[PDB]
Amino acid sequence: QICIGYHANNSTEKVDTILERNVTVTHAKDILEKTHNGKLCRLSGIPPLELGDCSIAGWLLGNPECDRLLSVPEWSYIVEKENPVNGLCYPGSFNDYEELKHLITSVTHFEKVKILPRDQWTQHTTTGGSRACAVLDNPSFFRNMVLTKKGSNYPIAKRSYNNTSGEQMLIIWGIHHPNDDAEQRTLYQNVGTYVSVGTSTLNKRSIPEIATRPKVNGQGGRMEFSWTLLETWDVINFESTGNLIAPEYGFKISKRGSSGIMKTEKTLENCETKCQTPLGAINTTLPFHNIHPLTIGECPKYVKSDRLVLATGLRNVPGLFGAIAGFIEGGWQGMVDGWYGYHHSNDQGSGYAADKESTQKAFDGITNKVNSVIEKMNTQFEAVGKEFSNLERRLENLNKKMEDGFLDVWTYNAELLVLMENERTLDFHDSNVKNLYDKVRMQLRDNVKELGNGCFEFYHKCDDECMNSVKNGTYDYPKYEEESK
Amino acid sequence: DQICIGYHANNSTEKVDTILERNVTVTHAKDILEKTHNGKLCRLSGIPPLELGDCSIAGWLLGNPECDRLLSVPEWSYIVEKENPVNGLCYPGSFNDYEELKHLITSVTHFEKVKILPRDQWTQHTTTGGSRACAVLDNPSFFRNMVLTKKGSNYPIAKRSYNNTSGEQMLIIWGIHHPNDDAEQRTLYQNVGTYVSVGTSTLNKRSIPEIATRPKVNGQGGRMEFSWTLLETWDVINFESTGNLIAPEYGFKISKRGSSGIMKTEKTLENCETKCQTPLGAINTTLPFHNIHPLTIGECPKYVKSDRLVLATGLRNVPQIGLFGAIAGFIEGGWQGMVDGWYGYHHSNDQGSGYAADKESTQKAFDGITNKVNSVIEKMNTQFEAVGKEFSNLERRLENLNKKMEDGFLDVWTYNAELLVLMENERTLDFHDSNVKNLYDKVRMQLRDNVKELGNGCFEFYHKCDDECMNSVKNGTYDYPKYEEESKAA
Amino acid sequence: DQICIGYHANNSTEKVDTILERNVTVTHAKDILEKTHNGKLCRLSGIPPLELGDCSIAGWLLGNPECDRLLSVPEWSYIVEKENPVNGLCYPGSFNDYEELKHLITSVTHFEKVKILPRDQWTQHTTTGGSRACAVLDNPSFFRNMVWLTKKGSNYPIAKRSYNNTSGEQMLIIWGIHHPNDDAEQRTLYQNVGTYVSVGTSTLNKRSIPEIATRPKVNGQGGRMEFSWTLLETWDVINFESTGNLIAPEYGFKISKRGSSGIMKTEKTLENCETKCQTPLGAINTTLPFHNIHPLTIGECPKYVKSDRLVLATGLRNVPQGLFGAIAGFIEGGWQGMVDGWYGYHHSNDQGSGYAADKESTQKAFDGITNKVNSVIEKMNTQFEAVGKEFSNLERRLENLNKKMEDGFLDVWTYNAELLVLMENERTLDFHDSNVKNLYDKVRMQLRDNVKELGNGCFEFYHKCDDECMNSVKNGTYDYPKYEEESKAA
Ligand SMILES: CC(=O)N[C@@H]1[C@@H](O)[C@H](O[C@@H]2O[C@H](CO[C@]3(C(=O)O)C[C@H](O)[C@@H](NC(C)=O)[C@H]([C@H](O)[C@H](O)CO)O3)[C@H](O)[C@H](O)[C@H]2O)[C@@H](CO)O[C@H]1O
Ligand SMILES: CC(=O)N[C@@H]1[C@@H](O)[C@H](O[C@@H]2O[C@H](CO[C@]3(C(=O)O)C[C@H](O)[C@@H](NC(C)=O)[C@H]([C@H](O)[C@H](O)CO)O3)[C@H](O)[C@H](O)[C@H]2O)[C@@H](CO)O[C@H]1O
Repeated sequence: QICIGYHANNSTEKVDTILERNVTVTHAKDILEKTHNGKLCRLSGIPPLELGDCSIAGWLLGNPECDRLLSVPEWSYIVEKENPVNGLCYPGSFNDYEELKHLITSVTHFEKVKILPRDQWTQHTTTGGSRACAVLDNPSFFRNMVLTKKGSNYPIAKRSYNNTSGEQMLIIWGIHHPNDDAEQRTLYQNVGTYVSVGTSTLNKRSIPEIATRPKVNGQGGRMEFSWTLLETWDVINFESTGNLIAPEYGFKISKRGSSGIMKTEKTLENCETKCQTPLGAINTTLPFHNIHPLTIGECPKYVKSDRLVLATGLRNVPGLFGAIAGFIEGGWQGMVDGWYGYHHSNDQGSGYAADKESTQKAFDGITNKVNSVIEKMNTQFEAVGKEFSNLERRLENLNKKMEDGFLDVWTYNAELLVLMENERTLDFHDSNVKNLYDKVRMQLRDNVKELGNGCFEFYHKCDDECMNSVKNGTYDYPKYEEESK
Repeated sequence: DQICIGYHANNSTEKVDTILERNVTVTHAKDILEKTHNGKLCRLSGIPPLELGDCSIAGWLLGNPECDRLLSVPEWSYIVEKENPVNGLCYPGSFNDYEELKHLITSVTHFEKVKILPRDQWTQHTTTGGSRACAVLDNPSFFRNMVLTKKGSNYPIAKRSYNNTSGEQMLIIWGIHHPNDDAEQRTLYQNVGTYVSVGTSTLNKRSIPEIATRPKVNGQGGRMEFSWTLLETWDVINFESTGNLIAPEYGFKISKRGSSGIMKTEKTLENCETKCQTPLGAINTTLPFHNIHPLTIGECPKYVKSDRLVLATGLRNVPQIGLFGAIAGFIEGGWQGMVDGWYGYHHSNDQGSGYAADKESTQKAFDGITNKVNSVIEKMNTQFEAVGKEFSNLERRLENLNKKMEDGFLDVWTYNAELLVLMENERTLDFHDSNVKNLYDKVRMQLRDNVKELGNGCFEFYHKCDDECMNSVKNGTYDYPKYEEESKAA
Repeated sequence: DQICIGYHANNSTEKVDTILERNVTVTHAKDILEKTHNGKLCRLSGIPPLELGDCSIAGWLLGNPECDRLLSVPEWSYIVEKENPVNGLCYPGSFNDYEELKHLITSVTHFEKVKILPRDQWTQHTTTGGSRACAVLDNPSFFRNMVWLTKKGSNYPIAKRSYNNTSGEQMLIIWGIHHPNDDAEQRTLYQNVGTYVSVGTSTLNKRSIPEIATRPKVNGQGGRMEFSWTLLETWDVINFESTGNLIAPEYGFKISKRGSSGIMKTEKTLENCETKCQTPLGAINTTLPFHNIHPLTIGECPKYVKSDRLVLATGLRNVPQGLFGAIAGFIEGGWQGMVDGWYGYHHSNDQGSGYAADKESTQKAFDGITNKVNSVIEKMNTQFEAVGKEFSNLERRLENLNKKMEDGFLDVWTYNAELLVLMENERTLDFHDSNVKNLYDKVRMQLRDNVKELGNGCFEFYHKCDDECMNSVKNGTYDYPKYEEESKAA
């Protein structure tokens, strides 16, 4: 006789299908990335800027507590602790601050340059500081910033700078808001002052806004900062009748795109990644992951899922077409070089021979299925975490609804795709075995008896040569047409 | 003697579509599209909406006299307004960052007013000033939550502060009055060249009054401009004014339980419960989709632009007087007389005849189709959302972006829903076809040449097959060798 | 004598992909990805775009002399500009909420410039002032819709005028303030120092003071003009008041809107064609659900995907000489000789041979595959959208959010369109394979043992089968008993 059979093994891998849960299969492929390396890493060769617990404002203004910082000239993203300790040491605010953060999120070059040496403010006092910025602990001040009356006069404070640096330049300035009209006169002599800044494209003025306020870092006063991007060869003009907090430096900046800020206590560790999360980096070909929604880089789609396992092998039995676990009741652990094949028995022996033709065709098909699911997934650079101020709650919620919206689409589609394709893979195997069975059946015709269990019992002697012809589709029916029926 | 293989039919006229075929009549079906609502405005997880009627949130917080019996509740999970609330700034003017204020109070768990600046302590200023714009019966009146004009012929500097000892963050509103003319300025405040300043740990503002002729609104060329801040616990707010300050008398303690939204509808609350509210009524469903209204609040099915999503659960209904070729194929029709299963046998022998369901195939199909339905339904994620959003008339672009987002997901879900239904119905009908073909073959491969295939799902035995014999056929233990009585064939 | 079952083949070199297999040649196919356009800028549902060419919207509404008789239409559906317009604020400055204003006039049902404040009626001021920045041929000029108010002799008295919107429609009105480079300039032009510009309607109240400060020369000028706008409601009044530095409108624009749209950037000019879907490369006219022409569309468009190709198999695998084992299986090749159907018979007997399509199964398959193609196309919901948006340089995060949203939908639709094609193509090929298998079994069950089943789709008769008999096989009326007395010899 000769029987048609299929592979079984010792596998305990389970998959789900649209019709059935926890099916054991001989082989399966997990498409959900669940692991990371526990490290903060460089992105495509370039490290993050690490701010420790300094804020971007604290760093750029020169909060004295941010002195021992260490600022690379180039970075691919920014790492901050969740709530930075050192920001505006002299209390106040920073206009369009989240727009500024977004801009410097990834740069190809960054370099501080002295643009308005403080000693050239020759008719104002320049040494003013505050205990709120105290070092050691004498009053001090933002190290990058500088004006009060000299003797008893505050003449117009007017200076300009031409960006001949070769790159666009980031420039910050501020205006001080005193406690009361008496302090206004003490510091700046005149009341009703202004700070004007102008370039070819920016025209901005602030005036002092005096109010009674509780002390913050010991001070009732506030400083309000603003910023601009000065283009190559343009001029910035400062013009103030008082209250100006002038920059001494500006920042040369070249951008190669935008990135984002990552909130984490982790420190850079000298490895390479293409996809960073606050928990660690991911290195994967898989199309989905569930590590963390706030990633930076070229990452798989984040889904709300614990498990996405594609079946690749067949039901492990140690279907639509009725053969596997069907009229062929069980698998063969003894057939090791194929998914499908034969067992024979005659005068010369017995028995297993894998069918390489249908096995290979199936392997190729399932390889294509898997490649299709994984490769079709687009993966461009994105930074998920975003910055919004406390008066942009609606905009932060819009962003959230959008991220939530995409998370629902992808999680549902990923779960359904796996269930549907798993059903079809199981049926594909079932069909391949049925077809191999019928291939034999249709060769033998009435020269053999169809037992009903996968086996054919010949009506003639069928030796090893005969058997081989049955297995490769060249069985000579007329030759044995003598039936003994 | 004979045994026939067949499948259930009934009196169903339910129709489904499939990828390959439209309006296929099936024996059973299940709609996964929620189309009904209860006509009521409900509580959401036990917690009622704040019902503002035709007052705006401004009108309510300021204390527009037309809102007086507003009936504010301690706790709320969303806010209900009429489409265009008529009672707002009774004295005309504006409200800075109003939408962000509306977003913040959309869902709160403790809401309590605190009389932070008792009006009676403004002892050196007049405090009863009012307007016919806010008239009550029909005397001049004013926002009940707000208060300053000269006392006699003097307006001394006005200076008061409040330390938030209330135990929670506090919402505080104040305004400035922009008079129509210098004479109004002098009448009200005596002083000219005035200011209003307010400071906290994080707020710093000084406003100066704008005197200018404007068209009259509710009788007034003057305007009032309001602003708001949240005072942190233990922080201090300081007001100082030489004139034109509209002072708050009250602040509002706010503990937010996340965020929700405002629902525009004419409906009023009705002592019912729900997880998903629409302006037309509440939705109570396990279904993954609905088409009732896009502006929902709660944990809602996905909204789609569809009128019907019907999943086949039973087979093609073929009452008598596919891929596998059995159903409506080599087995011509179904059997209304077989009622205890989807698939089975009809037999005839010396003893009688003869319907019997195949409990194995039938149970397969039950479990499989239940799993399919459960998969399509259970795998859908449903998180809390308030769809309708507030944008000012200078935020059209932002409004349009929200719209583009909502429209985009609507097209995604609608297309995927409709196609999933067509595709799964095709597979379902084929699944049943397969189960019938498999049942037939199970019988055929056992019987081999001890019976003849009579065509139409039937086998005629070449031997006597009593009830005991039939059972062995039906449960798959038939004894071929036992029956060579069979030379009946030859 | 014999009859064989077979299927159509031809010389199609059309390839598709399936989930299991790449580059399969099929007899027939259809792309559902729209890749063509008419290369033209068209009317959108009958209504033309406003064509601004190398002018910006600001250049146009203020009346920059280069945007003068720009030639407008009273109605438009979208606005076309060059990518980088040359003519905008010729006197340098800015426009407050400019993007909101661009978005407002993107689509209008009516638009008409009206003279609301004739410049001759500024009797106490000079009205002819201009700038070399706006030079015409080559005398100083100015924005033609605006009036630069300057002093008359040595005096600038209070400038005060108002206008009542009795036009019957809402009216766009624009005004500006001049921020001089220096005190000398302020005095030469306006005489007074410490001036202001005030503007007020029923809902708007604005006061601005000029900012005198040295700035880099733009178009020769260190001064700047800052513009603002408002919509004046029907029968509302706008009040202008100034002691200097006011740039007054002479005109306003009646506007009626019925929805919004967007700005398209392209060099193309309008060409007298019609469309529902404009791209900057040309208009699309398609029923297809997907396209790859250009992401910045305006209208009701297919979904944009990053696919080069989306080809659905419609015919079967082309095997010029599967789950069900017949096509490219035990029936090893297709027949180029069967031209009148997809599946059929080849017969051979005494009278000759012998191709004939099975009309019924062919037509059933055509109906099925037609429903499948229609399903994929017809279920796609489409709505009006203008993809291209305007954001200022301080709106990068908002611009990034918009981009993330578009990239997100691009990812969803691409992945799903591609996999849908792969998956449905696998099912379409198996559907054909099953149709052939079923036709094959129908012949098998008819002939029974009156014929030899060879195993390659052919049946060899144990009796003589003439054309009449061959025909009964073909149409399901073969008479087994009739030839039983003859067949096999036995
Ligand atoms: C310059 C000086 O010594 N001025 C005396 C003020 O110190 C003083 O009031 C106290 O000021 C305390 C804060 O003092 C500083 C600070 O910020 O540390 C002292 C700095 O030298 C001064 N810097 C200057 C003027 O450039 C800084 C500045 O004035 C303010 O921050 C402006 O808002 O103030 C703190 O405010 C105490 O609450 C306040 O009493 C008054 C009273 O002691 O006399 C001033 O001469
Ligand atoms: C107190 C009084 O007699 N005031 C007379 C002014 O009313 C009047 O100018 C006319 O004012 C008309 C509105 O009258 C009220 C109002 O808003 O109803 C009267 C209110 O008492 C007053 N509120 C106060 C004083 O706290 C209110 C207020 O002054 C304004 O709203 C401030 O903008 O005015 C109306 O607006 C007429 O258009 C206007 O002429 C003058 C001149 O007739 O005499 C005042 O005695």
